[PDB]
Amino acid sequence: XXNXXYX
Ligand SMILES: *[C@@H]1O[C@H](CO)[C@@H](O)[C@H](O)[C@H]1O[C@H]1C[C@](C)(N)[C@H](O)[C@H](C)O1
Repeated sequence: XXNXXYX
């Protein structure tokens, strides 16, 4: 991970 979202 390390990214974000939310999906
Ligand atoms: C997502 O990242 C932001 C920026 O660093 C934080 O401020 C936030 O608390 C964080 O969201 C938490 C809560 C969430 C959305 N339910 C997920 O569990 C994420 C991984 O962590």
